[PDB]
Amino acid sequence: CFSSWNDGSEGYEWKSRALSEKRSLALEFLGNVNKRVSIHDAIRLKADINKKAISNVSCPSFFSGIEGAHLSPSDASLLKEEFLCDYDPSDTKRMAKWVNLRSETSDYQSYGAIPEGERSLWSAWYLRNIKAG
Amino acid sequence: FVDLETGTSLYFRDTRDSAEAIAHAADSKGIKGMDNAIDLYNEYRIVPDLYPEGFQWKHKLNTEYNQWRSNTWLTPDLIPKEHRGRFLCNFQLNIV
Amino acid sequence: YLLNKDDVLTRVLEVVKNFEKVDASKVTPQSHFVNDLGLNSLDVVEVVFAIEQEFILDIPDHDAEKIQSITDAVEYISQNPMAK
Amino acid sequence: SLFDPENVHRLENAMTHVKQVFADYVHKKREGVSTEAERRMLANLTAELNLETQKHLANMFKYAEMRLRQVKLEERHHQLAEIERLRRMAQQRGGVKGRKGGSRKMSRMERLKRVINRAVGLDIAVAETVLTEMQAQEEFLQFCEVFARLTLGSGFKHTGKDENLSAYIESLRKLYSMDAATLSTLDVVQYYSSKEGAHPVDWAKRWYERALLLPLQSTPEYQKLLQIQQRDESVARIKTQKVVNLVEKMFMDPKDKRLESLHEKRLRYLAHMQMERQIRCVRENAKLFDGVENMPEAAQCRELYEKIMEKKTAQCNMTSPPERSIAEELRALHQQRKEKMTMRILGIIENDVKTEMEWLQNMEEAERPPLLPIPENMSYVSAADVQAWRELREDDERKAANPFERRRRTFQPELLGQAWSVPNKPLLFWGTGVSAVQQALRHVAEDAERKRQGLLLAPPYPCAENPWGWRLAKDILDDN
Amino acid sequence: ASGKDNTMSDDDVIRNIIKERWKTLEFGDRNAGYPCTFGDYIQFLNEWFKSLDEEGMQRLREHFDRRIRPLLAVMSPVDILWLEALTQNSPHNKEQLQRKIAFQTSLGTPEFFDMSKRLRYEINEDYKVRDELGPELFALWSKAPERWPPERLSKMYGLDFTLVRKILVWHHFKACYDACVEPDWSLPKRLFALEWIRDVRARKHGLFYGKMRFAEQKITFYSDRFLFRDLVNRREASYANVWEMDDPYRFLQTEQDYEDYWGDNYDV
Amino acid sequence: PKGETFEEKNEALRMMGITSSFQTKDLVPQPDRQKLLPLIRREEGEIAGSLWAMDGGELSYPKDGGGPQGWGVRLWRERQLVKREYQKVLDGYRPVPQLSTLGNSVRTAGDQLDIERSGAQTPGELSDYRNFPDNRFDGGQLKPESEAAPAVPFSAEL
Amino acid sequence: ERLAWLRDVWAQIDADYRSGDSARQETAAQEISAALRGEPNDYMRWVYETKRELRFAGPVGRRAIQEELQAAELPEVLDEEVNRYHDLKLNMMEIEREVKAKYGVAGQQHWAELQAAKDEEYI
Amino acid sequence: EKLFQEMILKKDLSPSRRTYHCMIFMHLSSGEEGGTARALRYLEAMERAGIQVRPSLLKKIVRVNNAAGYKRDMKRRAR
Repeated sequence: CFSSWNDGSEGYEWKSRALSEKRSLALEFLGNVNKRVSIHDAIRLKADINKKAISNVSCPSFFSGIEGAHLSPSDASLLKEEFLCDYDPSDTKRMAKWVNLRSETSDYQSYGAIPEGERSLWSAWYLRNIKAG
Repeated sequence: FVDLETGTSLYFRDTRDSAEAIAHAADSKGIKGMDNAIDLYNEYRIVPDLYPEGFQWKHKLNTEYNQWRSNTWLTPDLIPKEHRGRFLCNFQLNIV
Repeated sequence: YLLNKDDVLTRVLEVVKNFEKVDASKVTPQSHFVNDLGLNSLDVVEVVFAIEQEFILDIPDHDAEKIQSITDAVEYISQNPMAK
Repeated sequence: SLFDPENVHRLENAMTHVKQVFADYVHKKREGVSTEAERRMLANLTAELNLETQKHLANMFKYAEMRLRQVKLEERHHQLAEIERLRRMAQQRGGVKGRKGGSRKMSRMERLKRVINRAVGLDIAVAETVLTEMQAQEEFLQFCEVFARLTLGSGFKHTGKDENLSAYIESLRKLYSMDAATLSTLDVVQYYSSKEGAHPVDWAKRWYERALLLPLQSTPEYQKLLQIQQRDESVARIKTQKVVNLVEKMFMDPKDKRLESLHEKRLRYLAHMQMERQIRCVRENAKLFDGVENMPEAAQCRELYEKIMEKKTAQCNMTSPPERSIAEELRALHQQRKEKMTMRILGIIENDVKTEMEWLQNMEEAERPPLLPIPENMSYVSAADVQAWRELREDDERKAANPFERRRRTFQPELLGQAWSVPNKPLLFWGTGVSAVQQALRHVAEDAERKRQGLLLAPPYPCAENPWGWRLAKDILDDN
Repeated sequence: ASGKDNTMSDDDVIRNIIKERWKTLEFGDRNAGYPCTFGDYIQFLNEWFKSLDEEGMQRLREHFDRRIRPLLAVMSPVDILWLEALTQNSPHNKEQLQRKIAFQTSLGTPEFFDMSKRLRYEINEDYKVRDELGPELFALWSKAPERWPPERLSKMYGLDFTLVRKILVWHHFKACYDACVEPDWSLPKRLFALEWIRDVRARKHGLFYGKMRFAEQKITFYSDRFLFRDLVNRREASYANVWEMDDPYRFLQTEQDYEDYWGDNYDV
Repeated sequence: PKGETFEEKNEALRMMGITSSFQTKDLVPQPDRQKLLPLIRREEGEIAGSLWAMDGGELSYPKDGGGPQGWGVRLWRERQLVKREYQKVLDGYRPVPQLSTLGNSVRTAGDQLDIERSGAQTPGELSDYRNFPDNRFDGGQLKPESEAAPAVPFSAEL
Repeated sequence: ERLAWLRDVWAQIDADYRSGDSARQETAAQEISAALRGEPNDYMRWVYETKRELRFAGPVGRRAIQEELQAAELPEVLDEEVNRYHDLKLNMMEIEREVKAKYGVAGQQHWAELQAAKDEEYI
Repeated sequence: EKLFQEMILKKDLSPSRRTYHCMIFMHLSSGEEGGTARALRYLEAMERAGIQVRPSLLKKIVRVNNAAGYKRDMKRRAR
């Protein structure tokens, strides 16, 4: 809920899932030898099958999508921006700061990000971006 | 397993402490402690710290990843205040 | 349609030369396997299998009995119309 | 208020929670196992995020500076478009007044339209013009999409053969040099920043002309509708008493000899965003309605294939010829904008969790075994292959003689060190093996004398005299 | 899949299937679905190396230097232990090695492994200097050496002087050794004449030798202006590199005198 | 004498019946540009060994007995020199190397899929492929550099 | 030149401390109190991180960062400052405090299993 | 040489040390016969007119002559 989103040991059933997901991804990225295999035709086809299977999944929209058919300066600004600007390239980049695109995968996809000194299984390098606020 | 830039000696004197040096190198060896070089004259080596002042981050330590490991006796207050963070060269100890 | 007898003579000349028991100098365009080349009867069965691998068509068991030399082996393949 | 920058430590935390429910939902969509509870949890999270966004719209209008800059740019663009539309309407009204002075009803209608525009605080004529231009552009895009779907059986395939950005900016430069006949880059980027919201058509028109090989400027009616729409839309002491804005003096003059490269980069950026909007809307048309092209009826495909054959015959013939009520609707508009922006948030969250689940499933799919190869015929080079490659073998030997053409041999396979050459003899199977059978006869004779004598081999376990344990593979036919 | 390989040539499709059949190779039992065992592969390597002459061994070592040597220079010993466990394909040894923390944590990272491409490119660049630029320099020096001397070739190609002379000597000795012909021993005496007089000495076993910095104890030519002018006038009247075709070697009017001077008595 | 330039050299090779593989100076291997290879050759020795081998005895390779002269210490010291070069890469003194087959075969399989569908040579091109998803083609192929235009701010007009 | 850039930076803090608004003066007092205690700037951390990401990005991302930040007056930062910031080891107790403040008992169980893995690697 | 003697004889200008070094190194770098015989004439003109003869000039004379030995040998082999 809304009260389960703040800090202070609230929302334990989903905070412990997220903290176990990032550690288990870090343990298989470093300590799993069987994942360092060059890809073959069984991997190349079935990943493209698994690429199209996730793309066939459509998100269930809510009831918001249903529709039918001296002014203030704040009220006239919302009506003028909706009619004159149908596509805004400046606001869609503000979404990238909120969603934080590739949050759990760019920790391992960057070039030279993780140092050699923190390449052990006891090391806590996936907790550097944790800010309590 | 020596490094020809840092792990060599300047003097001719044979102190015959190479067995204790390789024993302490095996003692300081860990999971990645065998990847770096072995210095037989590490007990006589004095590497000056080049960062006495600077930005002191809270989320980060004052130590670095690729730092030369100290001796059993080497403390950072041996070099005095007027010479702290000045020497760009590593020193070697010889006992008279 | 039918392959001429000039090329299939040279085709069956090369596959009999690469047999390890025979020599390359003993083989003539008119020669017998058991008499001239000095071959046991078990590898005469292996001779017609080399013809079944050179010419990919399967020779039947009754027609394999009728061939016993190289002049009959070059004659039987040239009459078979399914050869490429 | 959640999207304010003071609550960001909450915000991404909430996002991870939203991520987690999508982390099961697509999962419980892709196996089809009780996705209703995940949909209900996503609806509750969407209602909470809708309340957060309803507070955060005003909270980011008050605090966030990028939204204020976007609002100022949108207000300046709307004022420029309204000034251009008012100048065109004033020119039309001046022409109508110079043609006939008895225009009292037209003046009353113009006063009523000006009062309605002042009450709405916007130019309704420019809004209806932009709506009509976008509708005609969408109709032209749908017509060209169904024509490319039915005629050639393909859709939109963006590859390197298309019109690049340099050809696009050069085509726009020569187009507006055909329009005005005297121009610079500053006037071009000023016109493109003044328009800045009109949907461009010419790049997709050129791509469909390259795909269909027919002229499209005169034959369809939607192109002519877009063209006629683009036709009808196209003292000193007082200045001393006027205060000078210090913010304007910190910027250079636009007619400065140091700002040419900035204008070129602005032209490239505006052409890039125009081409990206064109690729966006054509890909939207190819994901919305081109999925039905694969499920289309056979009659609509076959008749259009006959039409394409008739067009090819016509092209061959052409080649032969050549040779209390306002506030409720305003609250509805505010709720529409808030639900639109929270759906824009949730779609980006959906794409992020979709690509992260794709990356984790691609991590998972590495350890699976490969495919089984189908059985082929046994590797055999016939005597006809030997006699067919004899001249190539001798030419490869001649090329292996000289060093300058040693690597220019056409047939060069390689093992570890050696280069394979063209074989001069057929490689057989049935003729070989005459020595191993005799060695096996001698070995089974000595092994029968061994079994009658009770002898053991060298110790197959890794003993001291044999450090590598060398074991013969125990075969079931070689049991005794 | 249609979108990945829409249109490519037949050499590309057979290269792709050759690559995919190379990487899908495993070592198990022959009847269990796998093509061969590890010991059969070791027997193939042993009897393949036995069937090579010295040219085949030379090409084998060149293939080691070009491809396998940078990968061995970059990879750690735990990485080649992992590769050995992948060769043997035993579940027992793989399960035994997966228990080790030092085996799993000390695996190599790909950004460090990307130096193998630059090292392989440098080794293949040196082999391209040798095998591809070599015969062109050999032809240009062997047709008209007075028109293209080794210093002209070293200036117009920019490799080195001694490297070009080593390329010429190696190419002539490689052409002689691969044809079962006794090599012309006078060629290092002709390309390294000053180096033959300076460096090549008879060396005894149980003692170390030195090198003379100068031949004579003399006064320098910078000490006086007249000695400086004499050195400059002598250097203008001198060559920089003398070869077999120059005017001091113009008294060799007979090929018998040519083989007498450069053969077996050049040190005398 | 003529033949110092490459046009006269190629004409003389045409008169001798030899088509030159190196027409101009940009097709010259230029061994002075090497940085890691002379550093390896200076300290330890020749990493090739069989580059100069007449009959099979002029090759420089470590001994098979082991110890300080064996293969393990030499490969360890070569790996230390490559580690010094890689530390020079990480601090920005050297450019970032391209993607090798050894580096790609040890990577995460999804990264191998992204590399083989993008055609990226350098990992910087892979970072541009991921951080700009609107840039690629419809088959996952990477678009060139000239087809991207960033937004220039008005604050450069001060 | 860094001292000139710091003068141009702290002119803004002096203007906000002498503006008269409550929020400007409180943020300027926060900046002064952070500078007097020796606490480093987060702007410098962002500058070092974006310089390293400009170094390790490809040419599209490099051109995007260079075109976004051409008008933003950034200090001329050497590569050695970015390498000095990057090569520092992270503090364990600060990470523990952040993981026990951001997350509650789940953070304590995660740190307990982390210390369990540490003592297992010690074995 | 034409502009050199036009500067010396007509305009009566005393040449500097750098333009003496240029006429030295031009005749030294040219592989024709008698180039050093005129470079030593320029050295004598530097000596008897008070122009400074630096040791770096002498080391560069030796280095440039040893470098232009290649051009001298090419112009001798062309004959």
